[PDB]
Amino acid sequence: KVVIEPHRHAGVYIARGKEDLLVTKNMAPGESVYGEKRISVEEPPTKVEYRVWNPFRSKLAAGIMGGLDELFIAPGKKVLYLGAASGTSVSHVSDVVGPEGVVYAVEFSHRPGRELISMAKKRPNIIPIIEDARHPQKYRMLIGMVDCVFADVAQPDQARIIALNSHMFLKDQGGVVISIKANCIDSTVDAETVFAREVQKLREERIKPLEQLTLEPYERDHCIVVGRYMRS
Amino acid sequence: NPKAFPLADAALTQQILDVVQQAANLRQLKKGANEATKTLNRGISEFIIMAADCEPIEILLHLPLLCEDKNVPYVFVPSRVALGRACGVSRPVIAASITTNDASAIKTQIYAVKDKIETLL
Amino acid sequence: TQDSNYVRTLRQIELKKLEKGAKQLMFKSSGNHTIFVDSREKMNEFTPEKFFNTTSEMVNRSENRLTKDQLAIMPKESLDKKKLKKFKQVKQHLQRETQLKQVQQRMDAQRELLKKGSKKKIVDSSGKISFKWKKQRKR
Amino acid sequence: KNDNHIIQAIALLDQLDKDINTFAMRVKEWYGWHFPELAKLVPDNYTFAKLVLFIKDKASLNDDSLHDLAALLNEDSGIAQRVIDNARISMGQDISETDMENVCVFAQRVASLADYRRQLYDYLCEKMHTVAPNLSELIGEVIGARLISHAGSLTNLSKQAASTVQILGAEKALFRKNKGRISRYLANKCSMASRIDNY
Amino acid sequence: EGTLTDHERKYLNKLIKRNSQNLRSWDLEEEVRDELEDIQQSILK
Amino acid sequence: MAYVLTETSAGYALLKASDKKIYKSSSLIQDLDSSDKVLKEFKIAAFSKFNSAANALEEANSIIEGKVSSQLEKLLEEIKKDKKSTLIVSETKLANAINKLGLNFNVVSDAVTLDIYRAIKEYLPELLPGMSDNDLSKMSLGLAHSIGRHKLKFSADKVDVMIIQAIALLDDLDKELNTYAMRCKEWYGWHFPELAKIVTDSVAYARIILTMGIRSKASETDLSEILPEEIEERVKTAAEVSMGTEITQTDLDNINALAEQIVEFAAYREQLSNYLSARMKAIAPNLTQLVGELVGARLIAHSGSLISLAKSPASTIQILGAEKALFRALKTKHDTPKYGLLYHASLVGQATGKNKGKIARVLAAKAAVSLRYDALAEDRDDSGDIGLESRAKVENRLSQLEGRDLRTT
RNA sequence: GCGAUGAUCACCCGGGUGGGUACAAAUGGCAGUCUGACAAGU
RNA sequence: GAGUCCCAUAACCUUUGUACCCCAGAGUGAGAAA
Repeated sequence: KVVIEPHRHAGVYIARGKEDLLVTKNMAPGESVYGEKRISVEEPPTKVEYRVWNPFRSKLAAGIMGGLDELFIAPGKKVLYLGAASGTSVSHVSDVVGPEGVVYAVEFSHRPGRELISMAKKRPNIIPIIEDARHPQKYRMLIGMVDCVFADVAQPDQARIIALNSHMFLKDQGGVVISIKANCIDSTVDAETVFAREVQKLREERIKPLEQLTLEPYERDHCIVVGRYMRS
Repeated sequence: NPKAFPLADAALTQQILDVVQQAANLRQLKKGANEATKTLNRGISEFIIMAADCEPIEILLHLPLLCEDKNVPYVFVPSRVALGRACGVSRPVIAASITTNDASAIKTQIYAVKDKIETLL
Repeated sequence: TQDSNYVRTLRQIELKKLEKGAKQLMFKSSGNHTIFVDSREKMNEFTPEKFFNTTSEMVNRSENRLTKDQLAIMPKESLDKKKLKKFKQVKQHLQRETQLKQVQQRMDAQRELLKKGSKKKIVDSSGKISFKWKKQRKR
Repeated sequence: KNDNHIIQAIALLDQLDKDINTFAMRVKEWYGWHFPELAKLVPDNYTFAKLVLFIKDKASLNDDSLHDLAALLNEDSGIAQRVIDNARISMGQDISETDMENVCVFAQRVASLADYRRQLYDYLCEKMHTVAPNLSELIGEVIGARLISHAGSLTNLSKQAASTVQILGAEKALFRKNKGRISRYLANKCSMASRIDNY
Repeated sequence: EGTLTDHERKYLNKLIKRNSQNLRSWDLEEEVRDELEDIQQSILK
Repeated sequence: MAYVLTETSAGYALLKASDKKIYKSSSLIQDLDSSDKVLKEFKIAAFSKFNSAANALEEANSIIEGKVSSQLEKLLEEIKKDKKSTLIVSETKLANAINKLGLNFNVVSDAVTLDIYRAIKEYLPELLPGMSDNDLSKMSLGLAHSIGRHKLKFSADKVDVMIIQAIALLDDLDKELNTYAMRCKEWYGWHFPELAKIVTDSVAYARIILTMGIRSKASETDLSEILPEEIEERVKTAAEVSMGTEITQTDLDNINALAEQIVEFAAYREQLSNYLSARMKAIAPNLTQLVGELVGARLIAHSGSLISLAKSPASTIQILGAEKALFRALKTKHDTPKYGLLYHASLVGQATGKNKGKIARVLAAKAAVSLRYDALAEDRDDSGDIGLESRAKVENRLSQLEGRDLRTT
């Protein structure tokens, strides 16, 4: 049998064995959101179904294998997820937070949005918000406080989006996880120098960075910046 | 034609239609929406060119979705009749795809336009 | 034409096998991991074990770096050669897919000759043989 | 004397149960889209068909309606209060009046098959007593009816030896180491009853 | 409360050793990594 | 007096702030760190709860647009008694709208206030009594779907999953209605075995049992509505010379129930057929005009979604339903099929000889065009105009293709 | 206080593994959705 | 140009769940208990 083991971050597991993969417990057993493999293992014994997490599809997953020291996503926390193209990555985040936590999924495009709504019924803890993240005042009613703000929006003005939402919705000392694509911002200069600018931009916005991770080999010219929100 | 997006300017459209004509002569061009849709599935398309003037424009609106999934650049040119003459056929062609061939004699020109199309997107 | 159909079908089968096979594996990350520290003295005294609160060998394990708190029947050499085989199998999937692509291209190049048109054989110094069609619109 | 009625009613009793299950499963899905939770609330498929027949559109929620649906089955399970609360709040997307029309009409169809199946099950039991009272009394009306079907006719069953009759029902365990002995002992006594019935 | 005795500091440290050598077996050797890493890059490229 | 306008999925909460210029103090973060301090500084003025989801969606959309809802008006109407009071409103747009109402309120929206909404909404569940965190989190989930459906313009008349279930269900009805008919031949056949050889239609067979229960009744029973003249006399003659034995009323009553069950199964199968047509006429009508509802529905089901079929090239739509012969042929280097599932389209049937192969190619290509307009059109009209024009081109192509004669004249 | 109205006839540590028959499910596998510019008339 | 017509509306294999089995079959044919 595959030996599921705990991992440094709560809510994350590795089905270690002959074939070893990152894995999360399924919130809605008996179905896969996007065709990933599913593994169930008996624990005293009761079988608990799990879902495989593919790094190449989710950048949050690509962060884990890099060995991110601190992720503010953990069981029983409210999380704000920006740029919810579909449930490829949101479902896994919903798994980590668990029933006590909630996930506020924000998306703009209509066509992916209907896919996102199709999943949110299966996951009660996910609150889908189809709206543009550049005007957070629109969906202020539907969102509580959130311990973490994780953003995958690939926009040249993403830094503004984080600041606006974080000012409104992020708790003090909360989490901020940002996915940066160097090509979208400035393709002329090397991927490193683009990231240094984005770090500096966050600091002006009262966000203290903690650590930086490049996501090779999973994708090229991408990096995740993890910071904490110092309002004081 | 607001749905057609991105839409190449006058300067770019010339460069695209120059690559299309060179592609057709070397038999490195697939013509029509239904051929292009296949090469995405087989993953041999360098990039896809499209005719904004098509009515009803939706008949080529499936390809942009495939392109985003497969990460293939695409671009819209303002007139379908021009594209047909660019390809080297008698009829209106609403979409075209340049096949991948790293040994081709016009590889450098294909990449140059592909780089510009990516920027536009 | 039927040969092109047969060869393309085999190529498509292997792309799906390669896609499924790649998903099963996990690939160790290879990326820089910068840490930000406010005070220059904190920078000079920085030690990975202290920051991560792990034994030194656990620091170098990127996927599952466990803080010292968490730390508190198959022969492995056999489990290894099997894991290496599983990786060895996916590359053979990539190779058979690539070979079927080259065969499918050369066969396509021939079928273009069979079709109607005016063409000239151009030979490079390296000896590569290519055909350039004349600029004649198709009726 | 005719026993072909027994062979044929049994062939209906199983087929109805297969269909009543299958169609009821489709009532579950169709009404599941409009409101998935109730499928979890009332696992009993027959009750779900009846309950769906009453709560067509979940927006219709009245204390009087709560009493009505409370009358359906019992409030001991608490489903009556649960349904109103989940009815007020759910992710079920509302479906058209035409789509609602088929679910109830299709649900009405499943009701008829169950009601007819119950009516038939009485008919078989009545006929088994009148045809093979000895065999029916020994093992049962339904099981004895099945055994008559395996042998092909009450006459064929009686004509068979005791050892053959044991294996006639050995694929469905009709008659069923100490356990084995009672089966074979019971197997003979079935042949004894069959002969009395047939001649 | 940071009230470890020296003996307390010794028993815990053995666990750190104990579980580590256990995960070392699942964490696996270095040599096979040498061939495994070479196969890995081939797939990714 | 100082007032704070707060919007919640439960509804609208108004909060009287003790200090008139709380928005002008620079230590708000410290002042409001704890629930007690927020409770002490802010007291509920009037809370009008949201009665139903339909009201909730209407009220929410007003906030998104920044309009003052009547609910907001009425709750604001109550507090007018305070002359010269200050209202603190989260967004400028809503503040301007309230400022246009002419109330006796000094409406304030400033960056300083963001601290206050931050603190209040952090401790909202404690601030609001009777509502638990789970209830608030749940009702937001329902409201988020309700607003999500509106923004996406989800319409109950445009869900393809009803097609997929309907067509799968329709096939099952045919088999189950078939088997019950085979037996109702057998079971009533024991009484009267000659019927089936005369009458083959199942519904016709069942309706006979209802009108006459017994061969005796065959003499006076009239079967004109069920059977023509020459057939009905046949069963009358066969009734008297029948080989089968008499049955009890107990058997007859139960066989009637089966017979009554056949006709009901026939009627509903028609009802589902019309319903499927109505669904296909609203979800992809341009396809329906061209290929037809029955062939149209099967095409959607086979791919699994209307969108998935849209992404398919025209060729695959030609040979959709014959993968087995296709992929067998491709691997064995033999010629591939032509028709797939489209063979049952009406236009292909009208064609003859090799024209069927060409029409399948023409109809499939035009099938994709009509389909991609159904699936991916934002403001599609429920008219089917594009298909009808496509239907003309196929009909013209069929005429000239068929008009040709291979034989020399 | 019997019987011809029918006697007789795999593994491992109270527990776990192996095998066998029937039914249901799987967004599990086999498994990869044909070609692509001429054709018809005088 | 080109096999709908060997049910991709399907067959077979794997996994899970449910209900059972670990005897012989044209089964043997006078013992069993003491």
